[PDB]
This record gives sequence, structure tokens and C-alpha cells, in this order.
Amino acid sequence: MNPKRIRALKSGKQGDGPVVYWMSRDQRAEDNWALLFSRAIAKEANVPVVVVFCLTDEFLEAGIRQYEFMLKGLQELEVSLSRKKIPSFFLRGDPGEKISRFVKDYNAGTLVTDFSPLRIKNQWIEKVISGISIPFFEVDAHNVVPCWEASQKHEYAAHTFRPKLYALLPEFLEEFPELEPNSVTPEVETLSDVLETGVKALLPERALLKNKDPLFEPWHFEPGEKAAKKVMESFIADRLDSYGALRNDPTKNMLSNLSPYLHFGQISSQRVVLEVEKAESNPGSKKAFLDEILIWKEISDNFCYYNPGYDGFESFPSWAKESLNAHRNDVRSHIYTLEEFEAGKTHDPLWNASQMELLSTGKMHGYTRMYWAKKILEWSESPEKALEIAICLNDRYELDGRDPNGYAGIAWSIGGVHDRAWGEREVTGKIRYMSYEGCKRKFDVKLYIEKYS
Ligand SMILES: Cc1cc2nc3c(=O)[nH]c(=O)nc-3n(C[C@H](O)[C@H](O)[C@H](O)COP(=O)(O)OP(=O)(O)OC[C@H]3O[C@@H](n4cnc5c(N)ncnc54)[C@H](O)[C@@H]3O)c2cc1C
Repeated sequence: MNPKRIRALKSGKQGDGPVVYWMSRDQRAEDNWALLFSRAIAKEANVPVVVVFCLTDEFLEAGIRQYEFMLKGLQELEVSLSRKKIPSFFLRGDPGEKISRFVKDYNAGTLVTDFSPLRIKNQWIEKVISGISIPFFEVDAHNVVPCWEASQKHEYAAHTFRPKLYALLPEFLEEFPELEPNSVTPEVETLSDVLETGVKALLPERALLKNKDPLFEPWHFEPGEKAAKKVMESFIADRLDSYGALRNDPTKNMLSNLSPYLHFGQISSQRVVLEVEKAESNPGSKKAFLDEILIWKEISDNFCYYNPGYDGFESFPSWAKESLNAHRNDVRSHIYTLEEFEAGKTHDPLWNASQMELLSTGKMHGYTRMYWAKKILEWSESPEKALEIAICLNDRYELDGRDPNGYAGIAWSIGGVHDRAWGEREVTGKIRYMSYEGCKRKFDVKLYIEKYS
């Protein structure tokens, strides 16, 4: 176990009680460095290890599609942890008041949590640190290389972060040891009841069409840690060979579809890299997939970690902020509201079809996501309004929303983060421009539109 994967958030006196794992971002039993580190510390202290998940009050800022996917994965996760003699306690309320109360009530000795660069995660840490007296650690179980170890500053481009990540691969890209069960079973409600009351409070704000029927289709992605492995095996055996040539074709389902499992942490990205690296397929397709799940994925955590205002206009590069400021007073072709973008009532059938896929499946195609966000910038009153509309529609209907990948992706499409300066156009400026005629020459837009009516 590499000691570089774990950071110390707060020092203090260690108690004689069970080591608590505050699971937030990585909801899985296998390939969880934070869970493995908690077990190792528990073994050395001759005490059991426990897992504590907090059902925060911000679940109403999302939809049922993200609430059911996460909770139904925990129901399978609770059974798996119980088979390892590891109890799980699901708390409802503020993490600042629930974690600090659980530590005091159960005489916790050491508190461990997974790493997350999001602002909401840092808000909870500030509350938890102020109310605990036991050692506090955090472990990066999401990225293959720890976020603080890949780079010590903000990487403005992928070609500068790629050499730093690949050079650290021989040290951190390794196999996961078996999660040892607890020696004995140690000494706040049913998840089924939490899902029933949670959905009931989310029914009035459910996405529906004119016929009062739901828009979301839950049969596309089955939640759970077992289902994530089945999808990963399907991609390597069926879609990995043609991934490098059909990644930019929205009409073909040639993607891995691992993001909803990678977002909630139901499957480890390092596990996906290990299986792909030992798989024999097209070298140009493996390189394309490795560049997306390692470079572009972990650079999204580098963006949110080394930029506090990652969701603001100030995190954009200097060239993009000056170019957008020089085209603020340009007459936009169209100005749509948030309700018009949400309902897909624009003049672009390609953009509307992209939005419908977001509403129905909850996972828009990787290529169309770049087009869907750049048209928001072109059809908004200001770049600040484009950021809010893109972030809102992303975190609300994307099954992988509220993730550093989304914020880095939105900042790339609107502010050109991790991008270069292109030809200077009106309104958009030097930000990379994507046209409807450009997509027609790239893929069959007629089939993509006709699929999502
Ligand atoms: C405007 C916009 C919004 C986005 N919204 C989200 C979002 O809400 N949540 C989210 O997790 N990702 C988001 N992304 C990144 C990307 O679109 C998705 O991660 C990708 O579509 C995931 O689906 P997939 O696994 O089938 O694609 P794949 O090509 O099979 O990629 C597999 C994994 O590689 C990573 N990856 C691939 N492409 C990217 C990328 N462009 N940026 C970062 N990581 C990547 C992801 O971890 C992904 O799960 C967004 C990108 C843009 C441009």
C-alpha cells in the first residue's frame, strides 16, 4: 500500500474505538483504497472498521434518476460489506452534525474518508474538523495517481499533464489487495424507507412530457457494483476494438457507458485500466480510451482541486476571458431562457435531440455534450449565464452529473479550459466553434435526431 495515497486532514489523539470510513465519493467494496486503508489502520489498532454514509439534504437539488441509482447501489453494497463483517450506518442530515455525533456516540478512534475536490465536499470537511478530536485522514481512491501527486499546480493543457501522469503510472497503477474481513462483528434506518420518502419528495419535480408520463428511462443502466463489472466486461469484449473509430459517432453506442458507475464510485477507474491494459485490441483504440479515463478524467480533478472557482468565469484562461469580454456586446442570434433550453425548444433540431437524450437516458453522448454546451454559450446573454445554464442542466439530468468531469467539460466548451485559441468569431470569440454543418459531415445527424423525438 502506497502511503502517498492518503493525506492527513487533522491530527489528534486516537481513541480505542472502531475506525470509521466516511464513504462519500467511492461507493464500492472492491478496489477501494480508502476502504483498504481503513482496514489496515483498524488491524494495527486491534479494532474493527465501520462504513458510514451520509444522505445529505442536497438530494433535492437533483432528480430521482440520480437518487435511485445511488441508493439501489448502496442496497447491494450493504449486503457485500455485511459479508465481510463490516457494518454500514446510513445517516440522514448534515454531514457536519451527523459525522461528529457518530464519532462521539460510537467512541470512534480514527476517521477516514475518500477524496473529492468539489466545493461541497470541502464544506463538510470544514464542519467535521471543527467538531472532532480524533485523527482525520483522506485517501484518493478515485484516481489512479493521487491528485496531489500527479501535479502540484493547475495544468493548462492535456499535453502538459499527460507526461506527468504516464511517468507515475509504473508506481501507482497496481493490483488491489483482497479486502480482509473483520475478525468479529462489532457492536439510522432502512434504505428502502429512505428511498420511499426521498422519491415521494422528488415526485412533484419529476421530469414529465405532455402526456403526464415520466421522461427518464431507467432500463438503460442497471445500478450496482456487480452490474458495473458486467458493463466493463462488455466494453472490452465488444466495444473496445471499435472505440477509437466510433467514439465521435453519437448514432453508434460504442462508448463504455461506465460514467454513472465511475461517478458514484461503484467501480474503480484503476480496475478498468488494469483490465484494458492487459487486453489485446486495436492500439489506436486502447490509446484513445486510456487518454479519456486517465488524462481527461484525472485532469478534471486537477482542475477542481487547484481552482476554487472552477464553476466561475475567473477560472477561464486569460486569452478566453479577454476574447469573451471583447464580444460581450455582440448581438446574439438567439436568446433562450432556462426553461426553453431545459425543454429543448430551440431552433436547432440537433441540439433538441441532444437535450432529449439527456432527459430520457440521463447520459448524453460524449461528442454531443460538447455541441450541447457550446450552443448554450452562443445562445446566452453572457458567458456567466451560459455557465449557470450548462451547470444546472448538467448536474440535474446527467446520471454522472455533480462530478469534476462535468465542470471541467463545461469549462472546456464555454471557457476553453484545457483548450487552445481558435479563429476569432463573433459572440463566441476565440473559443472553439462547432457548427451544425460540421456535425453533418462527421456523422448522420438525421438518424440521431429521429432516434430522440
Ligand atoms: C459539456 C460536458 C458535460 C459533461 N458532463 C459530464 C458529467 O456531468 N459527468 C461526467 O462524469 N462527465 C461529463 N462530461 C465528460 C464526458 O462527457 C463524459 O464523461 C462521458 O461522456 C462519459 O460517458 P462514457 O463513459 O460512455 O464515455 P467514454 O468515452 O467510454 O469515457 C469513459 C470515461 O473516461 C472519462 N472521460 C471520458 N471522456 C471524458 C471527458 N471529456 N472529460 C472527463 N472525463 C472523461 C470518463 O471518466 C468516462 O467515464 C462532460 C463533458 C462535457 C463536454
